[PDB]
Amino acid sequence: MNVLTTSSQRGGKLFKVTMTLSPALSHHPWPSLDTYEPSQNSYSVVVPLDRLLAEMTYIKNKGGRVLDISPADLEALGPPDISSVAIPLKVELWAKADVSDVQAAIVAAYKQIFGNTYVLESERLTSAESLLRNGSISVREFVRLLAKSELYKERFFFCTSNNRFTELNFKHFLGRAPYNQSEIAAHLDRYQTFGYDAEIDSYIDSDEYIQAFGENVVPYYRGFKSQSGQTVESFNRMFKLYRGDAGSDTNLNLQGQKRRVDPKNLLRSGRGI
Amino acid sequence: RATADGDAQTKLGITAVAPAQAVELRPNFGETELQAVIRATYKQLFGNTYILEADRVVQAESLLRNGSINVREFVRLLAKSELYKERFFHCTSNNRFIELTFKHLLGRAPYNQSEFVEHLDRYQKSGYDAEIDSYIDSDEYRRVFGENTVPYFRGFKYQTGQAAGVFERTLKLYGGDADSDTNRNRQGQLRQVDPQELLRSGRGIV
Ligand SMILES: *[C@H](C)[C@H]1/C(=C/c2[nH]c(/C=C3N=C(/C=C4\NC(=O)C(CC)=C4C)C(C)=C\3CCC(=O)O)c(CCC(=O)O)c2C)NC(=O)[C@@H]1C
Ligand SMILES: *[C@H](C)[C@H]1/C(=C/c2[nH]c(/C=C3N=C(/C=C4\NC(=O)C(CC)=C4C)C(C)=C\3CCC(=O)O)c(CCC(=O)O)c2C)NC(=O)[C@@H]1C
Ligand SMILES: *[C@H](C)[C@H]1/C(=C/c2[nH]c(/C=C3N=C(/C=C4\NC(=O)C(CC)=C4C)C(C)=C\3CCC(=O)O)c(CCC(=O)O)c2C)NC(=O)[C@@H]1C
Ligand SMILES: *[C@H](C)[C@H]1/C(=C/c2[nH]c(/C=C3N=C(/C=C4\NC(=O)C(CC)=C4C)C(C)=C\3CCC(=O)O)c(CCC(=O)O)c2C)NC(=O)[C@@H]1C
Ligand SMILES: *[C@H](C)[C@H]1/C(=C/c2[nH]c(/C=C3N=C(/C=C4\NC(=O)C(CC)=C4C)C(C)=C\3CCC(=O)O)c(CCC(=O)O)c2C)NC(=O)[C@@H]1C
Repeated sequence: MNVLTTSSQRGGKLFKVTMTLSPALSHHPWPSLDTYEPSQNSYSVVVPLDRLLAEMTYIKNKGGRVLDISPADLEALGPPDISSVAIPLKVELWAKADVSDVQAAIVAAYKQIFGNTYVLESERLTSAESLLRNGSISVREFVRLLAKSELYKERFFFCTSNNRFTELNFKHFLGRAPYNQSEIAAHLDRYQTFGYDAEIDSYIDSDEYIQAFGENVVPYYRGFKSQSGQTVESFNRMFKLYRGDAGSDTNLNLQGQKRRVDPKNLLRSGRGI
Repeated sequence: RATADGDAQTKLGITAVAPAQAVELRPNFGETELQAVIRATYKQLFGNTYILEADRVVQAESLLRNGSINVREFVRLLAKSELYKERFFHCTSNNRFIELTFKHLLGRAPYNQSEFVEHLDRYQKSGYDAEIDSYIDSDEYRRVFGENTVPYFRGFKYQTGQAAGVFERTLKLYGGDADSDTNRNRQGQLRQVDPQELLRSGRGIV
């Protein structure tokens, strides 16, 4: 929830704690068994640094358990601006492209395909670049080479779970976020039998690709602007998947590869199968 | 004998406080529930002393309206406030204040002499503020009226692990629905609980 002040009147960094409540921790003043109120199964309080230790211990000493703690400065921050992704920009590689224009497509392709993740000079792929610019490879084919590269597997696929790798793929190859568990499930199965290469192909192969940014257009963010057959929740998901500019997908951070889109949110938009 | 059921309470004047009603704020609140809770807190914390229109604290009430603080936090804000401190803290003695805060933040009176030791040393070591917190923070406050419930008198009803001779002690503190502890009465603010009856309940070393 929103926090209204970052700091306590006495100087002190407020932290927002979230817990699963327990009947002991708060109970209705009724007769009969003690129940907490249902709407507050996940309760949230903002505590100064000083009371934080004691508050957390009390929570834990009862049946409570702490879902997460987060500084109230980071919390109570703007939802990310969508200025740059509202209108993506879009890059076309013409045939008979200049030296420069090919460069600019390469950069754009790295940026989108790898998340703000930085790619070092040793990481970059001379061979696949070499193919673009003398012809022979499409933009769409280059993209398929990137998502086949180890660099791609090391970041997105070898650290995290397939369930996260899926949405992580949905973002890189299509602006969209995932819509409905069905999609996540299908990719998981395809991966088990066909294996990693087939899965990657199936995004680039799919009709959304080609119908949008078909060939020779570096893929750009479609989400954040209304798409056909796209549940509304998907639009909110996009805000979880995409945090700001100069926010990335990093294996490098502490517990680097987690799931932005809670599995219960997917189930909202469509549950079945 | 032919005493009524109520009789024993009505003779003492504890008829309203005995099984006191509990006011809870709920997840989404009507404009009236909010204003009930607010009235009940102010009446219980300040000891039915009269709070004018200027004395009220608007911000705390707003935060309580947004949902940004629970009732338990609202209680701490009131308790940690110029207005409270002026009535029950700066004019009295620490012995007098402890028994007041005990009554305000938990309807009982003080169970024994040790309760005065842990709360007086606490105050010298750390602030007033840390002391006040230790009350709301304590498990007994959390166990009853832990969150979203206004504190209510627990005195005058058997509570587990009660000491004997709360009942009488709280009767000294309560003294009727029109009584109110008041900084500003003749002969100032003085303890009602006599110190020899404390020792009457155990007194260990420290
Ligand atoms: C009974 C028909 C089925 C069932 C119920 C069941 N519920 C719990 C635990 C809780 N149920 C609730 C429900 C509410 N709390 C509220 O305040 C309200 C109204 C405002 C409701 C309806 C809550 C919050 C709890 C958890 C905490 C509590 O005790 O209040 C259980 C026990 C769960 C446990 O493992 O502790 C059960 C069994 N489940 C069944 O078996 C039936 C199908
Ligand atoms: C079998 C021992 C028990 C069982 C399994 C079960 N799982 C599902 C459905 C899914 N399982 C997953 C989990 C994963 N996500 C990942 O990334 C990985 C690899 C690290 C796994 C294992 C997912 C995503 C699904 C969703 C659908 C799918 O098939 O992918 C089911 C089907 C039920 C459902 O879809 O609602 C089942 C049965 N559950 C049991 O009953 C067994 C005890
Ligand atoms: C240097 C002054 C300090 C420092 C920096 C540092 N940064 C990273 C990693 C990242 N830094 C960023 C930064 C940005 N992303 C953006 O897009 C922008 C603006 C557009 C910025 C400024 C990002 C995205 C990352 C993550 C990806 C990456 O691999 O860099 C590190 C490395 C973190 C790691 O554990 O690998 C470091 C060291 N840290 C210091 O030591 C200096 C105080
Ligand atoms: C007015 C007709 C006359 C008057 C009255 C008067 N009362 C006070 C102060 C208090 N009056 C009460 C009484 C009540 N509390 C209750 O809940 C009830 C009904 C159940 C009553 C009647 C209390 C508790 C106080 C203290 C309030 C506080 O401490 O804030 C005063 C003010 C005296 C003072 O010094 O505070 C006065 C003037 N007195 C007159 O002169 C009028 C003839
Ligand atoms: C039963 C043998 C006899 C009897 C008992 C009786 N007690 C009450 C009311 C109360 N009893 C207590 C007593 C205690 N408080 C304590 O702290 C302890 C242990 C230290 C005890 C034993 C209290 C506080 C009450 C009042 C509050 C409450 O109800 O919990 C009654 C009811 C009288 C009333 O009007 O409340 C009775 C009947 N009386 C008999 O007739 C028996 C001989």
